[PDB]
Amino acid sequence: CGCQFTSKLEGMFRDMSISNTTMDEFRQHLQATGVSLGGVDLTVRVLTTGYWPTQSATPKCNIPPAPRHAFEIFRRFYLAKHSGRQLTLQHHMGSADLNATTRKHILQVSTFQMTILMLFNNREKYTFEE
Amino acid sequence: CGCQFTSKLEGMFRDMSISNTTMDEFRQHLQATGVSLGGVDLTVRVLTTGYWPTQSATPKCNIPPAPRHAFEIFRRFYLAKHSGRQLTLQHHMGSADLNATTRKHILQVSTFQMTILMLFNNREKYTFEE
Amino acid sequence: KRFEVKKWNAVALWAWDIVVDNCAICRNHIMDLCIECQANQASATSEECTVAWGVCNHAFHFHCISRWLKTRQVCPLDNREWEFQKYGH
Amino acid sequence: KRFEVKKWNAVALWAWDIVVDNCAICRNHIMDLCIECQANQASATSEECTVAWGVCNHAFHFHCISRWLKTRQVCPLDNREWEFQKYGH
Ligand SMILES: [Zn+2]
Ligand SMILES: [Zn+2]
Ligand SMILES: [Zn+2]
Ligand SMILES: [Zn+2]
Ligand SMILES: [Zn+2]
Ligand SMILES: [Zn+2]
Repeated sequence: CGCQFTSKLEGMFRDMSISNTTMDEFRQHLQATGVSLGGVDLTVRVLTTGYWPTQSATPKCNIPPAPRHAFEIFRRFYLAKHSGRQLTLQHHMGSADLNATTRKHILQVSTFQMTILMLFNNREKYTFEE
Repeated sequence: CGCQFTSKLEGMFRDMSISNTTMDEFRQHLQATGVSLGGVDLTVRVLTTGYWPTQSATPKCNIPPAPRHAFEIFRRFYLAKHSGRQLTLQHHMGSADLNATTRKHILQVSTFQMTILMLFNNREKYTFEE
Repeated sequence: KRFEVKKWNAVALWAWDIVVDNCAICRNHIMDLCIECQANQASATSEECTVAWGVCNHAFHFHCISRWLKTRQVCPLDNREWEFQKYGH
Repeated sequence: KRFEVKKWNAVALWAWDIVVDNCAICRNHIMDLCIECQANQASATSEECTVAWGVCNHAFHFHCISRWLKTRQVCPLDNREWEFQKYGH
């Protein structure tokens, strides 16, 4: 096609490798601090809105204690640099590994079932209204 | 005298104005965060050891609850967006405004009487042993 | 507990000095149209007067940066030459 | 309470990659002398083998930094000319 969209392509790939370096950087920062216990193994990727469109609406539903504390730590870190501008509140992206427990089988939740499962952990026997 | 110590002089003055800009930057970052009632009014400055020598020993005395929370917030902020900077704990520098309470007269403590007055607030009737 | 989270992999988006609620070129709002279009309508041509997104995550009214490219061409909020990648919001 | 703190004005000092406990030029320790001195004494001329402090807030042994300055003065860690501003510790 030529160098006209392949430029945005390099944009995306660069975002990717740079967020991988940012993941190693944040690992050392969590070893130096890591106040929020909820923020454990974190693969936070710092991408630019100038390349990645908003999925549907960028939601801000109840965050789950572990990923809540995790999101608070990530937002505090991201605002320590850009005063005010913190981690964008979104739930329509990513994944997780839910360690369940006869053996300990670890499940997987793609940032959608974390809140419902956390509310179940807090109190079972819920419904759509809850 | 000539340009030989006046260089370190510019060093110090630059430290000063730059720490004033850093104070405005931290005001922004504590407006995004600063959830604890420990960061009501904070005036943290940032200097370099390459220009400002140690006073006597850079001690490690117990800090007071609200100054404890303020120093914790400042250290968490500094141990993040800064270029490998290590927030140091020192009591032999600075001041404070102790709001006492017939009127509400605000006192002043130069980072030396904060711990003793905080221990008095926690429990009065102390002595040298306490 | 019965379910405990071990790993997480959020992706955190970031915005520069877009100042969601004001344009740095004309100073009006993230909406409320611009200085050239004034009122929301006032011949806005089916609301084509939209927001422009740069590679440096800086957001202005399309119109206000477009006209800034007839005089300068280096984004007033840093120094980067500035591109025309994402649009709308 | 009877006394409540309203304002505070701490001054927070900072250290770069001085790594208090190791020198980045010879890798020995913040003390324990250097590779050119080995033993604490071993003719250290009344312990003149001290720590050098740069403007970049980096700290390596005097002998070690002398050899680095003799060649290229760009600081083994970052990229600063390195000045003999502060000394000792
Ligand atoms: Zn505008
Ligand atoms: Zn317009
Ligand atoms: Zn820009
Ligand atoms: Zn050495
Ligand atoms: Zn030596
Ligand atoms: Zn250096």
